[PDB]
Amino acid sequence: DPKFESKAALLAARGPEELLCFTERLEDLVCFWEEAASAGVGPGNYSFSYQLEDEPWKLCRLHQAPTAAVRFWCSLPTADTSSFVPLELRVTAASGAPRYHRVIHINEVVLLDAPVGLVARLAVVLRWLPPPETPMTSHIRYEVDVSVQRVEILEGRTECVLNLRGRTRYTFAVRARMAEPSFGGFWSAWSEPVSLLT
Amino acid sequence: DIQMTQSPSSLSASVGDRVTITCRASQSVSSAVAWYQQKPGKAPKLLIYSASSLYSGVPSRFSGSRSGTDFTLTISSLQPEDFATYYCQQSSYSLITFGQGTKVEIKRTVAAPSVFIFPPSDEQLKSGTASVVCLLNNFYPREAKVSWYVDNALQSGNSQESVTEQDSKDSTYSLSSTLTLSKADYEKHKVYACEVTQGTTSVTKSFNRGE
Amino acid sequence: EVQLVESGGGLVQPGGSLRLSCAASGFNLRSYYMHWVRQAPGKGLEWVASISPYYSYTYYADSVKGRFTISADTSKNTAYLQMNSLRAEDTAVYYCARHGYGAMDYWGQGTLVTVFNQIKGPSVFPLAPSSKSGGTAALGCLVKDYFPEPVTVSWNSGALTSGVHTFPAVLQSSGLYSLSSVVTVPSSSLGTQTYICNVNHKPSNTKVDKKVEPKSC
Ligand SMILES: *[C@@H]1O[C@H](CO)[C@@H](O)[C@H](O)[C@H]1NC(C)=O
Ligand SMILES: [Cl-]
Ligand SMILES: [Cl-]
Ligand SMILES: [Cl-]
Ligand SMILES: [Cl-]
Ligand SMILES: [Cl-]
Ligand SMILES: [N+]
Ligand code: NA
Ligand code: NA
Ligand code: NA
Ligand code: NA
Repeated sequence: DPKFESKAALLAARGPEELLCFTERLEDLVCFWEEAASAGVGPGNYSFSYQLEDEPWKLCRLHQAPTAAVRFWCSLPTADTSSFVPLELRVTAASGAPRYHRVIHINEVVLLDAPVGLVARLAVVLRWLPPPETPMTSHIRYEVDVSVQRVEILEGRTECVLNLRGRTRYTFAVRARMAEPSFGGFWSAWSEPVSLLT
Repeated sequence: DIQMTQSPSSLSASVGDRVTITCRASQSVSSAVAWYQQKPGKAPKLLIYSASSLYSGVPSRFSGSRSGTDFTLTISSLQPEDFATYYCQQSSYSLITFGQGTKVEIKRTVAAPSVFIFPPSDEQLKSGTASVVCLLNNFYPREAKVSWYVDNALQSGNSQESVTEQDSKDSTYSLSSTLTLSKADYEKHKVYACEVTQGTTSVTKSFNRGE
Repeated sequence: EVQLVESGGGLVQPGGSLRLSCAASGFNLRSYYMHWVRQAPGKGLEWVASISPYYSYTYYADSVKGRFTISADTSKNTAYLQMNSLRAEDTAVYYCARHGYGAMDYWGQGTLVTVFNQIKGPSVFPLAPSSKSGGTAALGCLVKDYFPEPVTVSWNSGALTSGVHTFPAVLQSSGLYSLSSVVTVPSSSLGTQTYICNVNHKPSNTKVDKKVEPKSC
């Protein structure tokens, strides 16, 4: 999906880890990493294994694709994407030498769609909607940008009352992320912007 | 090679006390730290995993916490069954390592030992070695300085100590100190003395070879 | 439901070999990481080896690499520790453990590996009471110069248990073990009641029974 690719690109631009995982709707998980292209290296030279809780360890079929380098990734079976439980991940070379090792909580690696329907009007009041098709909107926190000036919004709040200059065109944009403490993750893309000539 | 430095190596506390045990990693292990309880003669028991989650069946007085490479096990209100040895463990690397362990012992009132000194038997002297034994019976706390004097000369390097676990009835310790000499050295001196010191009190028990 | 049952531990020389077994029930052993952890007498826990699920990748502590081999037999649902080139540091209770919750959830009961190049039964000497003394007298048995551990000690064939302290063995500079067992008794019983320490050293198939009497002066 162009959505996974764009969200993966967003995460890959930030890291900080090499082995990156993100969920979109807390019922899914994709983990990926990037390395230099080696002529003899395909998914066969790596094993992706994981254990949830004390269940039998499982293997995940590795996929691969070029990038601007080579990206390996695995898409977890939905049955194994439960929240609030240790998901222990391992990537192991064919020799048995460990490559990556990470425990993650799915609820802590949320990457949402961007907010939609941004609108501004003169009272400058800024309003928007949460990412579409996203549960627990009451736990989504936001940040608006003015144009350079960043304003933080409390979770569940979808309005920002904004000092400015007269006869001025202001471009606004919003992005969203799951709010601590029960959830965490990464900033979405910025929303579609809007302009107001003050 | 990740080191798990556990502090303290032992402590004594009472039922109802709040007990804190610390484990510091020599490098980042993320949150991959577990805590185990072990009692004499038994396998370890998993108590906490991922630094702060309670294993099933573990009561809620046990909690864990992480700050950086610093890991803490807390028992909010110590219970009689909680006296044991606790171990931390990191499993973030394939080379798994454990802390050295923390023994949680029963605190009780101070108790002076009954001190007894035993000369070497005549049978042993026939072997060319002489063992002199000093017994400290049913005392508290465990720390004591036991020194050997031979004709008023302080001994060093030639004695070994052994100590029991806490008695299940009275929570006291008993301790043996064994001085090893050659027969030839034993027979050229007269006065043998074991001196036991705890806090502000010293007790010396002696004998004279012969008599 | 989940159980780990170990076996195979025993007395072995260096240049000998041992194979430890760890039979599992209530779960498929091939689907888990399995661990071996050992604990020397009186000391802490030390991880020894691990085997990975499905691929059977093996990982070892540095001190055992090239001498121990971990393996698994899926048919018998059992993991193994093969031990060669044994040393005195290898004497320990060895546990096997399953991997779960990022840790070791289920553990076997342990099996004891005792390394020795010589077997020596103990000499037993009296720790005699003073009949002339207060109302309480100490007496005992010094159990000297044996190898390997353990020695067991009872008094009056196990009829006397109150007041007995059998100390942990110490390793003397000679390389041999030594311990004492002591008991406190009423001074007035010294002339009438018999006190016999029963020392058993199963490695050397040696049993010593020693009556400890007040020292005639
Ligand atoms: C990857 O695996 C193939 C076998 O499928 C092997 O021929 C190749 O040498 C491996 N590559 C590396 C870098 O080990
Ligand atoms: Cl996480
Ligand atoms: Cl979304
Ligand atoms: Cl006891
Ligand atoms: Cl003898
Ligand atoms: Cl008699
Ligand atoms: N790793
Ligand atoms: Na004292
Ligand atoms: Na004791
Ligand atoms: Na077995
Ligand atoms: Na007697």
